[PDB]
Amino acid sequence: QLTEEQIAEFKEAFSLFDKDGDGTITTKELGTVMRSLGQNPTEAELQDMINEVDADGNGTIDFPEFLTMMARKMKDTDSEEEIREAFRVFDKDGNGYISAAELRHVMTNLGEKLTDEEVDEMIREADIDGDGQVNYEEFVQMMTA
Amino acid sequence: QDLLELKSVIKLQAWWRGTMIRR
Ligand SMILES: [Ca+2]
Ligand SMILES: [Ca+2]
Ligand SMILES: [Ca+2]
Ligand SMILES: [Ca+2]
Repeated sequence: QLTEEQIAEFKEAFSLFDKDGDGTITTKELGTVMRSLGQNPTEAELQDMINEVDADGNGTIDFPEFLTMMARKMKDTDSEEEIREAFRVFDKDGNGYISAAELRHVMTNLGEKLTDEEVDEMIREADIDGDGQVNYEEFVQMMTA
Repeated sequence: QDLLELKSVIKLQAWWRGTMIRR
């Protein structure tokens, strides 16, 4: 079941998207996050993304809506191409391994300000074989329902 | 740590892909 700490984790994630902290994610903020990950969505695609999860139809995503759709999405596994694309966002040098520094780099680009300890903690949890890095196979497991 | 912050941004890719229209 959903725990308190998991809720706080999702709340942290919501704050990543909610740049101005006004309690809602707009198409503008979603576009901002996507571009910082190197993706180039259109205005129409951003509207459609939000429409899919905007339960009250008001044009923006609040925390309950964010929590609802994210918890649902975690119960699904995305296609290999979708996962492989996400992996390349992190594996910048393309060597097949996500290092702490590469994770630091993405999180920084997202505007988040993590400590070296916090990043290592993330790597450690995703790491399976214990080499201190995340390969594609481990990345796939992490994203697997 | 359940990596839900990291997992949330990764979920964006498939979320976006599902709405794409070719130019
Ligand atoms: Ca906002
Ligand atoms: Ca809404
Ligand atoms: Ca790498
Ligand atoms: Ca590993």
